[PDB]
Amino acid sequence: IAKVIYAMMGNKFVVDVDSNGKYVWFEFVLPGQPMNQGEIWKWRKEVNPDELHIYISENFSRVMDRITEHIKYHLSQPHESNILNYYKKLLKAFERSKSKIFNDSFKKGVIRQAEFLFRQRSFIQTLDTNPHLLGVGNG
Amino acid sequence: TIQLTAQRKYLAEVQALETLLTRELSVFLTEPGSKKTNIINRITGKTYALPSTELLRLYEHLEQCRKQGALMYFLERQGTYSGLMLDYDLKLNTNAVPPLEPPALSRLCHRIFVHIKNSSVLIHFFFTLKPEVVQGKYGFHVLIPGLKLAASTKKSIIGSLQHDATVQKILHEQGVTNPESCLDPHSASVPSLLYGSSKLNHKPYQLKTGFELVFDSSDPDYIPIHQIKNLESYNLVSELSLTNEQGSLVRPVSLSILMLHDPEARYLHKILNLLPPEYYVEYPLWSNVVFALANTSANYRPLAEWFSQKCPEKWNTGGKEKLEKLWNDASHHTEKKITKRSIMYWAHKHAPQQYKEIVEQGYFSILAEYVYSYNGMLEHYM
Amino acid sequence: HFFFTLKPEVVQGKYGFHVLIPGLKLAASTKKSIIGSLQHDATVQKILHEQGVTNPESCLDPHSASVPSLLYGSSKLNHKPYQLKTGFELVFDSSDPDYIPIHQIKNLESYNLVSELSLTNEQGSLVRPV
Repeated sequence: IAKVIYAMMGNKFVVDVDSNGKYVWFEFVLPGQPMNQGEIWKWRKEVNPDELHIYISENFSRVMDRITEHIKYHLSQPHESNILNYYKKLLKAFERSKSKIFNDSFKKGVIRQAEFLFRQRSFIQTLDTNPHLLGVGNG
Repeated sequence: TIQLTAQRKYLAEVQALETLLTRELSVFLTEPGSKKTNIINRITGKTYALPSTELLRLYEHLEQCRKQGALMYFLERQGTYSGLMLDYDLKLNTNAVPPLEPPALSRLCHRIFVHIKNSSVLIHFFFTLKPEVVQGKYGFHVLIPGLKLAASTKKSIIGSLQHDATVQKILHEQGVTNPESCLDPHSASVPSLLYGSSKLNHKPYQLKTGFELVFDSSDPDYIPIHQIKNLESYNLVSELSLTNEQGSLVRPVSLSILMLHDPEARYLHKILNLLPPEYYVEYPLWSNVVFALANTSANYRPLAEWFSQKCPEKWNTGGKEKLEKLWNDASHHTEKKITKRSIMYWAHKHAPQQYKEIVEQGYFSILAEYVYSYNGMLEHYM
Repeated sequence: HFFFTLKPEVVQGKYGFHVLIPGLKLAASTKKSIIGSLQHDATVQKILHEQGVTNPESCLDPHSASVPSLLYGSSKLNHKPYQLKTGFELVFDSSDPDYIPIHQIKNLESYNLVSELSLTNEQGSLVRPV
């Protein structure tokens, strides 16, 4: 799941390790989303990614359903017995495994695993190094 | 609602139809109001311009799903060339089934044949009917997709049949108390439905009989009504399609879009219908609810507009322009944050004990969606 | 009811055809009048020519109704019995017979064709004594 998710938001989350050793997340505020006053077009710190979990549960289901209907289509076409049986076992296992994306412990494990992929070395110490950039209320 | 999800779940042909619509028919996009569309589904208001191959494939798949017993809502709009679509609504005094007979149907065939020969000429008759047991009794639809003469001649024929009393004489022989107004003036001027498509809270039409009457250009006096049914062999959806010239058996002789976007908008519309319109009449509380809904996103502007048409004397010269003025003010407003909570509170106040079943049905359907989708495998976050 | 029966063919001068209509009871000189009317009828001759018949006339003998007939399956001497070809049901109305449902009959085998086709049989099930 983590590789696909990294393919999902490669431009919206960054994981970095502070001096104290606890991983922290940063996300890019986009217009038209829940937010505080005047942090548009800026990176904000975060501890427990909310939108990440919501995306795990909501948007990923569409790709899961795409896989399911692709399996439907391949099963529909006429073929030999062995291939049909193989597809039947594949579908039977996959539908059982598909419901796991809603489990809390599974989501926590997925986040913990994915925090390694999202890491970008040397990101905290390069914040605000440029003196010519200032963050204002509207950009 | 629930039945649609169930059929989508335990029927593979519904999955095939959905995949076909999403993949193959998506590229055949058509504008919502353009005349180029030939197939329209009112469930999602989809419009398509399928060529002959896509049309026949859809006809066959609709045939399979109908033979399985699904629920269809497809429609087709007649072009400049089409067969004969007739919307015969029987309004009987008594809701008792009339035993129509093949001889009477053939007599009706001869009557309409006489009615239509008074024009340019050079055929299969299909008689389908409602399942009866309903107020005002059932309805009938004769379908003649053989020819192609969709023009003002169709309007002339409809006008000629409008005043016909021999057909009314047959109806009175069958004990019908609606000899007139039974045939709508827009009989061929409305988008009909493909065979097997049902109606909202109404069972789909089922075929009654099929007849064959070959046109005789040399001897129009000869009217040989003779047919062999064998109706299971033919693809009924494809054969009965008006635009399908290449059928086997037959021969070629605003707010609605918003509620489609959001079921929560449907919910809001219901709860808005719940409370009395007195609060709408006065400017203060109506402006309060306008601000409350404006806080909930910006695409709900038509929805308030829908609530605006009530009391048009207040809407026009007033409400119409002051509504948009208030919306422009709320576009920058951050001082007040009245939300939908106040609306549910008001609904609970004014009409108690009646919105509770509405919300119960709402989240009952919400969870039923999940339980159908995931085969009862309950888990967190659901 | 209209029943068309014909020879098993494969014989000189093609086969012979007998339409049998036992519904009514009007055995009189009116039958001779109808025979005469069909004798000079040209539409039936044109239909036969469409079927490639070189003998439009003399096929309908003037003494058709003045001779005894044969029941279904009654062959001629050193010949073969007739076999049914088609059966079409066409009701009639005294007020206005303009409407004509000649719609084809289904499953004729369920009836005793010998009894139904008999002229003297009024109590037939499929047929009626008009």
